Amino acid sequence: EVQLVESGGGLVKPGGSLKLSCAASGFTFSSYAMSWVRQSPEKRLEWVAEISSGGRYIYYSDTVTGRFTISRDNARNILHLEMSSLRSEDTAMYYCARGEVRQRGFDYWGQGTTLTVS
Amino acid sequence: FVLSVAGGFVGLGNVWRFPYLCYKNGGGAFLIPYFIFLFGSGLPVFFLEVIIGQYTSEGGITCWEKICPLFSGIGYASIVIVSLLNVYYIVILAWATYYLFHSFQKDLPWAHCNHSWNTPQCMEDTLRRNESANFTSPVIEFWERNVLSLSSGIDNPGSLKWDLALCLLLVWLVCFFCIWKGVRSTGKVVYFTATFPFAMLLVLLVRGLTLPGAGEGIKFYLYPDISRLGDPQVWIDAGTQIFFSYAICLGAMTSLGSYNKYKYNSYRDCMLLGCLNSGTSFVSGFAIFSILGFMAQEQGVDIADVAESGPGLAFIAYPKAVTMMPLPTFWSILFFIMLLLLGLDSQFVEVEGQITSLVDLYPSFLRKGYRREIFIAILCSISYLLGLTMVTEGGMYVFQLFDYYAASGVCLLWVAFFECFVIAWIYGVNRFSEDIRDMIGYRPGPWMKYSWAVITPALCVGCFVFSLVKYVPLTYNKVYRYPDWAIGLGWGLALSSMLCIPLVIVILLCRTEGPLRVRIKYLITPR
Amino acid sequence: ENVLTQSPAIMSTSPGEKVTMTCRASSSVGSSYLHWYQQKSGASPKLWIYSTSNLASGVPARFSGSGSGTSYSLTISSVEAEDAATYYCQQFSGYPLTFGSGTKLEMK
Ligand SMILES: O=C(O)CC1=NCN=C1
Ligand SMILES: [Cl-]
Ligand code: NA
Ligand code: NA
Repeated sequence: EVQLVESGGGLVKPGGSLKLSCAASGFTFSSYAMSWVRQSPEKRLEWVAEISSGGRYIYYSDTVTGRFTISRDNARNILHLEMSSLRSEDTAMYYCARGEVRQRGFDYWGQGTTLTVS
Repeated sequence: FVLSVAGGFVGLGNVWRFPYLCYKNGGGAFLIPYFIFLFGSGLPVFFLEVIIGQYTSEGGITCWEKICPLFSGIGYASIVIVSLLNVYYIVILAWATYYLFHSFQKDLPWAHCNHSWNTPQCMEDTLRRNESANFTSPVIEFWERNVLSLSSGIDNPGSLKWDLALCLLLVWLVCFFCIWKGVRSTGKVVYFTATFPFAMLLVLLVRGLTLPGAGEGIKFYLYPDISRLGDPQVWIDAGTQIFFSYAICLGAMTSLGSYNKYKYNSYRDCMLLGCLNSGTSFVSGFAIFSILGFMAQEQGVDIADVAESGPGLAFIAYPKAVTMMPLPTFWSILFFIMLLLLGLDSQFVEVEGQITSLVDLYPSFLRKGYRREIFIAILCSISYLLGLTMVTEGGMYVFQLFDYYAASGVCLLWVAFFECFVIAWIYGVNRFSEDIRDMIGYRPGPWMKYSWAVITPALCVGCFVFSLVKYVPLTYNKVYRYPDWAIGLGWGLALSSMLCIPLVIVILLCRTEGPLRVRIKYLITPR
Repeated sequence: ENVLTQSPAIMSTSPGEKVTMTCRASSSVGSSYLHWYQQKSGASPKLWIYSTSNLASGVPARFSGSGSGTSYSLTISSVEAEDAATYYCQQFSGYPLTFGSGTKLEMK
């Protein structure tokens, strides 16, 4: 069964650093292009950063281009997302989303890690 | 993209090559390795070269700098293949022009027997059943005695044949004056140059299928129970027909690679174009083998012996069908203008791909503008002077040597196996499919992945060693065996492309400094 | 970015009534590259319609999509009680992937 499990949620200071951990199981993780999609507290869903099947082709959103770092661990199937210079308008609910086929989209989503910036 | 590529490889390989390659190998038994190579190899290698061209910013030789620079000479092998292909492909267009120019008179030269080139072993086709088998039809004998003026062997070239050299000069002037000195088909692709070929093929199909005795011709076309698949010429002939009709060990598709957008969906386009080409070959096969069934029913001879088991089948059966068609002058004019249109579009695409690859190989070594114009004339002059050795009386022999060895033999199997092997087991099916996911959107399925990994290397090496352990010699028209020196020349033609890859491997290993494992590691990392 | 302006978020649909919502993209999406998502009350979103015409696994046949290029739509034939959710259209073409706004399809 495909189930994406995220962790690392909590409260951090503005300009702080936090590291999320989308642990994945139920599929060949090395053959599926991950993504991170956040959801703002007013429930306006927003894509953050995706990473390709091998981890060579990495894209970010225009808002979080210069300060967000998505990474994978294909050996044990965990998706990560490093954050630094985390400003006030980055508190959200971060989902990891499996989107490999661009015609299929994010066909499997994870739970939420409620990130709060105080 | 599609408009300049749907004429780019739907050309004389479907209306001329696949006919006699099916005829030479028993008709029904040719289609089994044809479809095996088409589904396990041909559309995988089609998508493979298209994506190799599209992913790299360039194409041709230097597309193997962003994909495994150690095997950089698959582009050089492609250059040698497309050069030899340009030579013998344009002499096919020379024969088509010679047929067109002799069609303008009201009585066609291949219609009746009382002509100056006809031996006393000639009767008309409607008289061969009445007279009771060492007799020649007017179409075959017109071909071999006026078009070819065919000699007694490759060791007797006779004389350089007049007016075929002028027809070859005519098609080369058309090619030189409509590739870089002018423009290609731009606004004429709509409603002509792309649907008039298919309308003419449909007309030939509905003529040949309605001919009497065409059912036994279709039976010869679609029954594998002759020329059994234990002799390897069928497998290698079908594999090279796939890799020839797709121009897919040629560098042309990699050249029309980089002229695509990076995030361009080019999988459905490639399957649509490949299925269109296979349907064109298969439907033209129905047409020409229905005509050959009519010819065998009319002459009273067997279907496998009614015409040339060699590159005259589109120049015998199709002119014969034109003869048994109302107003044959008009339809011969349209049919050989059609052959000229297919061959000219495919030759424009191949010479444009060769020139694009050669200027990506040497940017600013030959200056664009002044010295770009000189290079097209130099290439056309060189390929014309090496095309005049197929114009002579022993010119079909050299042409069949080229057609079996130069750009459609073990060279194509070698380049296809090495492309699939390089991608799959050096670049990685996983990493290459990640690149494909970035561009197309989706990772290619187990068909493409297992075809580049296992199926197309297994097919290419299996047919390559099958045509060597059970070796058969090259024979022309099932009667003329080739000499040892002609087989050596054809193998030199094949080895001029196959030995582009080990030559650049030893060149890149000699020119780089360090131990051998570190050298190979540095040379297979993409740049 | 590709700004995807969507239908007004709060709309009240009676059960068993044919309603629909739109999705206007600022740029041109290839119409095999735009997907619709459904997020329930406080749960995670899930893929609902992919390539603006198809249906994902578990999606009822009452849902359908149309439109191409710029204007895209989601059409519901008859709304049942399991439809109180928020819908996001999402282009997938441009490398800054953008979801649409909310459409909180609620009840009366
Ligand atoms: O098959 C054809 O006639 C078109 C072509 N093949 C290779 N180069 C051109
Ligand atoms: Cl073919
Ligand atoms: Na063509
Ligand atoms: Na062809």
